[PDB]
Amino acid sequence: RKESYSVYVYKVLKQVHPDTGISSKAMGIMNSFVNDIFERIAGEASRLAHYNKRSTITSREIQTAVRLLLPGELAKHAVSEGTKAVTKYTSA
Amino acid sequence: SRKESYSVYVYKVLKQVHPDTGISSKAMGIMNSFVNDIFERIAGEASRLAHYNKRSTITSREIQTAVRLLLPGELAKHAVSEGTKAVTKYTSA
Amino acid sequence: MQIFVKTLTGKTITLEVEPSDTIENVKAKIQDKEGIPPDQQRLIFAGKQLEDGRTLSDYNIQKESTLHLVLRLRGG
Amino acid sequence: MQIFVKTLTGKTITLEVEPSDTIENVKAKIQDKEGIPPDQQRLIFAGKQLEDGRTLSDYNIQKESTLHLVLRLRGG
Amino acid sequence: KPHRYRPGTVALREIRRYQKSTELLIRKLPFQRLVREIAQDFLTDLRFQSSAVMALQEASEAYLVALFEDTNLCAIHAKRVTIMPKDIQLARRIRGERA
Amino acid sequence: PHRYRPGTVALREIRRYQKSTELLIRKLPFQRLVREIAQDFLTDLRFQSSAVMALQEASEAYLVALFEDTNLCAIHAKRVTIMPKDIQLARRIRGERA
Amino acid sequence: RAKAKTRSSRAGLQFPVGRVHRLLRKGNYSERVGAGAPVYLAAVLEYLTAEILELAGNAARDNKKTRIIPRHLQLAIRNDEELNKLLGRVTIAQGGVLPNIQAVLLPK
Amino acid sequence: RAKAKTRSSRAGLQFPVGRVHRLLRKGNYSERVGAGAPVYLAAVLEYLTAEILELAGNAARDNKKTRIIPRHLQLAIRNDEELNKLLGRVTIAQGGVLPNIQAVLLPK
Amino acid sequence: KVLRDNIQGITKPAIRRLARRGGVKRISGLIYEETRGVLKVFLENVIRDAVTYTEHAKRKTVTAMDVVYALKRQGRTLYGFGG
Amino acid sequence: AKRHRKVLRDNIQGITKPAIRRLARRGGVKRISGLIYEETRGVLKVFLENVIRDAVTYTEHAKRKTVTAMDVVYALKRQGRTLYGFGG
Amino acid sequence: LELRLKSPVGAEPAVYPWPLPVYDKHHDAAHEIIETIRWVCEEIPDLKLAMENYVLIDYDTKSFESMQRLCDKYNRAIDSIHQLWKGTTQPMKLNTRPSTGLLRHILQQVYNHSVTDPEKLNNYEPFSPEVYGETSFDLVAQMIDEIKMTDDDLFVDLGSGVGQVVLQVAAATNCKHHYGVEKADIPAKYAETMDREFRKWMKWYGKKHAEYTLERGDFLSEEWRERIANTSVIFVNNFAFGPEVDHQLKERFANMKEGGRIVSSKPFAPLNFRINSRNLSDIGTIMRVVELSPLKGSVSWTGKPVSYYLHTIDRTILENYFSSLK
Amino acid sequence: LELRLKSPVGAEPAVYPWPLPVYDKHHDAAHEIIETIRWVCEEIPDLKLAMENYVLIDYDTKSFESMQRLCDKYNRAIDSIHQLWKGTTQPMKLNTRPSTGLLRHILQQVYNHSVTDPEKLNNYEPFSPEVYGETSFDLVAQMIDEIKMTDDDLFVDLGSGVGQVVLQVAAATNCKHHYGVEKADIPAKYAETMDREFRKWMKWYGKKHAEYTLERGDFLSEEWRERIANTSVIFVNNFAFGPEVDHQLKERFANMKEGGRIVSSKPFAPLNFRINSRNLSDIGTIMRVVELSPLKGSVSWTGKPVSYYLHTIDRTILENYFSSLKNP
DNA sequence: TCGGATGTATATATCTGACACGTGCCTGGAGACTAGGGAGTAATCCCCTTGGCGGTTAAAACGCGGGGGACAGCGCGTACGTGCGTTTAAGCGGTGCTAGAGCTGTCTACGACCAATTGAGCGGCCTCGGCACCGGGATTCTCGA
DNA sequence: TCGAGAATCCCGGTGCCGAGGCCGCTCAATTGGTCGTAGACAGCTCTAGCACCGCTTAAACGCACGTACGCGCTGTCCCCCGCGTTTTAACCGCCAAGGGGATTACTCCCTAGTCTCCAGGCACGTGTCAGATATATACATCCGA
Ligand SMILES: C[S@@+](CC[C@H](N)C(=O)[O-])C[C@H]1O[C@@H](n2cnc3c(N)ncnc32)[C@H](O)[C@@H]1O
Ligand SMILES: C[S@@+](CC[C@H](N)C(=O)[O-])C[C@H]1O[C@@H](n2cnc3c(N)ncnc32)[C@H](O)[C@@H]1O
Repeated sequence: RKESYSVYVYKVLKQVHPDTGISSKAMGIMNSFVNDIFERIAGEASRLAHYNKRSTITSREIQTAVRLLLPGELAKHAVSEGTKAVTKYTSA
Repeated sequence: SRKESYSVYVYKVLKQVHPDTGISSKAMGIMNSFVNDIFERIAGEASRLAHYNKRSTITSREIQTAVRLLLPGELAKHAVSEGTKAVTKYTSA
Repeated sequence: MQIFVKTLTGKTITLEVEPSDTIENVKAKIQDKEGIPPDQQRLIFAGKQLEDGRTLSDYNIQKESTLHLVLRLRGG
Repeated sequence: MQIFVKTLTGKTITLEVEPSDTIENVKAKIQDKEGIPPDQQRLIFAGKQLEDGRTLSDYNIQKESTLHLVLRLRGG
Repeated sequence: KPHRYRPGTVALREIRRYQKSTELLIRKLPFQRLVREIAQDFLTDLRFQSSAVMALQEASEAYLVALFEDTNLCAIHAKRVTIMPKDIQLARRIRGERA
Repeated sequence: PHRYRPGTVALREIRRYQKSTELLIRKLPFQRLVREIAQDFLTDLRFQSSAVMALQEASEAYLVALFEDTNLCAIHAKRVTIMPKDIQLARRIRGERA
Repeated sequence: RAKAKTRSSRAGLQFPVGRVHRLLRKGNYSERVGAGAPVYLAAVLEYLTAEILELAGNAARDNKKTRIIPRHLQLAIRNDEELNKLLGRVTIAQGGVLPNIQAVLLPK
Repeated sequence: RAKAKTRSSRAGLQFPVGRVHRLLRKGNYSERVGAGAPVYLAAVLEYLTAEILELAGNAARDNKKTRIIPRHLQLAIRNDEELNKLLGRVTIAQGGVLPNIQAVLLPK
Repeated sequence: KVLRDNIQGITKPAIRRLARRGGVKRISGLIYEETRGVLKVFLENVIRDAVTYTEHAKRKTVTAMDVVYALKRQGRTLYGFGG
Repeated sequence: AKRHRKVLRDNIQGITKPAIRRLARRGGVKRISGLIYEETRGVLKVFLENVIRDAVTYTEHAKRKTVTAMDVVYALKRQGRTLYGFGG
Repeated sequence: LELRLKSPVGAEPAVYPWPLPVYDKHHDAAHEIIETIRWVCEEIPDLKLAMENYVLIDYDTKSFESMQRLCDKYNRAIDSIHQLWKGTTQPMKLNTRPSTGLLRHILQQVYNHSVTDPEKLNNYEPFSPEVYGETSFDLVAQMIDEIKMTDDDLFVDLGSGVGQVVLQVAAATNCKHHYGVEKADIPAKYAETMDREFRKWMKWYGKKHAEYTLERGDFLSEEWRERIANTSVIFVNNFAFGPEVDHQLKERFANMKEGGRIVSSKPFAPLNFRINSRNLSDIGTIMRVVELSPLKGSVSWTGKPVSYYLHTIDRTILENYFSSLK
Repeated sequence: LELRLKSPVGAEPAVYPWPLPVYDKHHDAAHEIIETIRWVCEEIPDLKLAMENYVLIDYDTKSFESMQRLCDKYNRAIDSIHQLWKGTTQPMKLNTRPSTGLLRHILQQVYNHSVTDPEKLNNYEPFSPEVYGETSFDLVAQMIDEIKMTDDDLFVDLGSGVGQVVLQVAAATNCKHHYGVEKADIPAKYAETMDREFRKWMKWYGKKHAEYTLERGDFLSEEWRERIANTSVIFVNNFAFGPEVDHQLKERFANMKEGGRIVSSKPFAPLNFRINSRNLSDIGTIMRVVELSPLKGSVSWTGKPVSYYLHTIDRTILENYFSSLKNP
């Protein structure tokens, strides 16, 4: 029983381009993309908690790993997107 | 508090190789940076092999193949023989 | 009566059946004697892909019929 | 009698001492009133670096003497 | 009367031909034999999933296409139009491969 | 009076500085440069003195390694003087000019 | 007891917070994982996948198609300046290359 | 009970097996660490440090010195072909560069 | 059963075709033996790492993930085969 | 009074013309065009502004106001430039 | 043992104490009084020729009797042209806003008497919203000449600092009332002195300013939700506030009326904002963002030009979207 | 319905059954008998002219009566020069070692009759010491001409496989007795047929070989510790043995006497071995390692040239070390 | 090829502060034991890799020609090196100051763990529309006049 | 320049298979508690980062001159591009066989965790030698002749 991000990539695509599909070969590339930047961010957040003698990865380690890894204006809009999610999560 | 380095152990190896030469304290700090760098490369690669093969333990089989992945040609050939010679002496004693 | 349930591997059994038995009851008795889970089993009856809702009698299935077991698995 | 144990911080105490007290007994009484561990304490007595083996009387140490506490720590 | 193009015309037509497509440019069965004889250096029986030979080919295409892009810049730098073997050697030197 | 031909003393300076390991940039003009790049972060910063030496050892090793690749791009064009299009060609092949 | 509501819905996300949380605990990254750490990470992964599918759907429209092909992902990444910095060491299968001819090579 | 014998001595090593074992358990590499894994790793680290100190002591002797300087580590690594492949992305502080002049630049 | 001389299966038209996706409009005749030597050094390094991943998994078949893992630790990461 | 911060202004000048020569002499170059010195101050301004900013943000994450020798190591070693001798 | 001036309109003039307290290591409140005279020397285009014989760029300014000079010709020699007040002439009507030459001088002067120790402004938690920085006179002058405040606008500086930004806007704009809020107690303590000293040096020249109020408190409070929405133009210096307190301000700005101007260091909306079904609730839906022209020496913490942004609220972008939905 | 030959010295000659069993898809035991005749056609320099009229490079070899031809002139026409045995002539004295032309032919012939299914040799655990590979005739001929075996040496092939390496050494070297050990049961089963077929085809030509023995068993056993140390020259094909069973062999090789030759695929000691106080116990202390000249088609699993190594034990390197221990 | 001149290696005095040795202590590594679960191993199943075969035709190879680009030589002018004299500011050393890194001690709130529940996501399934391919339509582009 | 001709875009048509939607059914995520320890926070200590002084002199700066190198131009010439045939073998579709990847079950042996114990390594003190420096002499390099 396998699993992938294919259900969730197809949901985001219908929000952006509501009448547009995606090839199964192109969906396999988007799974490789999400898995790449998962363990790219999570590997850097793991080193930040180890450099500072902590044992917990919090959303503050995730935030400054985004700023290290993403370039320029992607890092600005990924941080304002990630903090918007956390405030809606902890109020609701 | 106190510290930990490899400076006791780098110095013992130096006295086995060149028993008449010494080492400055700035070259000793470069050897500590080297040992910590190769430790992180090997232990990081061996950690990644256990996750690929869905294992939860790092054994000396996975340290061996991380040496083959990371070291260049003849360095990888002699570091494997020095590694197996140590493990076989350890298990008999 | 009985039916001949042949597999794709060349294995033919004798499954003693009833007209009131559903396809779910057919897929439950093979596991009782062989051990194959019922999400892996299909019956070739003149090429028709059967459905677990109705019985054998609602497909004009005669006794001593040759049913070929199509073995599918849980993914690709 | 007593001695004046001045620190490098500008803090001067009155430690009532004996001639038979070793330097270990001096380094044990400061922690009793201040709280500094005895691997951090030195006594300037005309610049001389003292040793925990002998007493105060074996260094010509007069009462009401000015001893400057040199504060070292466990590494660099 | 055998109407023929001037040299460089068909070559620029082939730049646009192959920078528009995405297909593999090496023949597949001759590439697969090259993979199976490099694996003869080990011993012996290796079995190579068909998806793995396609993954090696897609990576060897992208290596060589991106190496001719840097080789081309080294020939323009020397005010030439032909690429020459000393342009591949310079490009791999600065890239950190030839050393 | 005596006067060396041009190129003679320049080859003497190759041998002079490839033999030494010293820092080639002055230290107070470099430290002053580091502290005014750090002014772009609004807040006050301090720079432990070992960190300014780590940045200078890293910046000079970068530039020396970039002039080795720049020199190979000038020889490739049958020149002896290096020139700004040799730095730009060296950084594009290396992957930095983007 | 109360009706089950997913952590993605109360965060307002499309990506799964609960699956991201499982992969952080499984992956040997730290001893312990905070509560808002998979919420923050799933929002960033959803943002970045919406940036590529934005640009790749624009490339699919310019070539008069209605599906996204690996060529359209390649054109989306290499034409955007900051997606080219992330994915600069990445090769995309059946993606091709950008059409680019050096101006010296053109006739006259 | 029996006299304590270190794991480095029964392996025949100079590097500490027990400290390498602690750093593997501390460093979040796996859930579990085998018994011979720190023995194998400490032997490789001792081998590689004996290869540099072999070559750096030879460079220190050629420059008529009796101590090893960061220049001698730089000359040892860059003159050996396989130590240059490991440490090719490494800069050594106060190490300098190899003496190398291109043959075109030489007079006549 | 021994298989030999297979870089010659990478023909002169194939190398010329890769150069024109790279944007090269004129090619000297000595390029073709240089390109076969650069390609063999590239494939030997990736297959050496992909075969040592399938030693450790104790297999016989080199899977597509062994190639994706081998390319990833050379900095040449590759999407579309299961990474 | 004046002022809360005294602003340092040029400081790339700083890296002077005889110091860009003698860096080019360890590189082994024999002759230098006059336009190299402005090109070599744009580079070293792009570099060393990517190392800081990634040295800070390791300092910010530690809540620490003083960028140490580590965080420069770890800034380098994140750009693929491991530096020995300071040091991890 | 002191020296004193006279107010050219009539008030409590100027107490300059003994030896000229420290404004820096090298100008030490010298060169400031002689530049104060040069602005009373205008508008009044009389003293340029009337004191042409006496005033100079002279030496010997470290003594006292030479500092008795250049004010004795102000404590006495201003009266020979002051005297003409009988019947036909009043000096000035008060409805004159200062030009950008002397308003720069008044704001520079009021800063020196008020901020006694500018290094105490550097006491903050690092990388926090309380870090301190100032905006130069040249950019606030640019900001006024881009927002074009009419007679019915309200100006609020969110995090006004010591408060020099609301003073320039209160002296160059005819609006009703201006506000500045400040949480941190060190610049809010200097803001009280800055408030007092501004009004007395603005009555001294006899120039008109608008009404203003410098307050303490947090703008992230329930009191400020209503009165952010009731103001026309907002200046905020959000360069190191962070993403959390910028996310808070984006949902206070969603209540502002039409034509709401917002000037900030970092933009609250991207410059190229595409609207789709994923970012409908975003603040960038309802505002247009342009970048102001960057000028040298724009901020106080660095030397390179930092450019600010202008936000203009018009809720028609979401009315030009939802016009292609079918 | 069959065909048969005659032994030119006198023994049970040759049974070649009907229709020529499969050696490959396209040569099918044809072309082999006509090359077998060409070596009896020499040394004996008589049949080159005596059958000049009849033998040819003719067509029509798929039938039977044409295969009755080219052996009827062997089952009958050899007798016209055989006949002269009376009184003054015996054909050959048995003390002739074959040249490298027909020994290649005898070893190629004995391989085809013995290994009936060469694809069964590929049944092994992968990347294990039991992987199979062969060494070509050209490299074993190089190996003999570099070790220079005297009259008092012992040869052991560790992991002899099917056993073709000890057969070439037993037919080109005058030593006492030669050994080959093999653990895996599939090539050891073909080694028994290879043993039988070698002796009968070597008596057929009337050529002399040394004595040899092909055995089963593990060379990592207690029996083989003593008899490794008692042999002068050792061949081992350790290309995919691995580092564990190479570390085992390095401490069996430490007991060999002086002038012990060891030929291997991968070297047991580095080519540039420096001795210091850290590697005194190593096996490279006591042996000199040279690399043999690489030749094309040297091994059986690949086409590129694999070069072997020569180890020579002389314990004087550690006697030229310990001669500088108190020089400074 | 030869000669005056500047540079660089060789040799001797001399001196300091940094490396190497000794000592005392303490904390982290070793020894011994239990408990349980990860991985070894054996058995089974079926996907999928390998091999072969034949026909068709796309592509490779060598047919073979000539234009254009590489390369060498030459001449001119300018820009870079060398060197000398002046000027700036680095570097050293020293003192002084405080702030902030680093540490310790409480204590609490957050996260791991567990069990019960249940709905989202996965697998299988039919189906239709996008997309590929097609012939024949029109439009542009290169090249010799 | 403007026809001639080969390349390419453009416009309907056919068809086919892969995407996208439906449905049933887990099993993984969620809800609700408990527990204990990681980390937050306050308070303290004291190193080291910062600022400032004066002085000496090393290095930077500016200028001038000549020459060597860059660069533009010309000319030859050979090598690379191009297009039609007789040549090779890739590609495709098909069948066939069996190794080997993948799963499941049993179970044993290896590792985590515990407590106790103790000696190795770390800090501190110390002493002396190696290397830096200065000086003088000696030989290799450079450039005019
Ligand atoms: C960068 S200063 C700007 C000073 C002034 N606006 C200027 O430009 O001249 C920002 C100020 O906002 C203040 N601040 C930060 N958060 C605040 C809040 N939540 N409520 C009120 N003031 C706040 C801080 O005290 C800081 O002094
Ligand atoms: C590569 S084959 C060499 C065959 C033969 N030496 C040749 O070159 O023609 C190596 C053989 O050694 C055998 N082998 C491996 N380990 C062995 C052992 N421990 N004892 C005996 N034979 C062993 C294997 O069966 C394998 O067939």
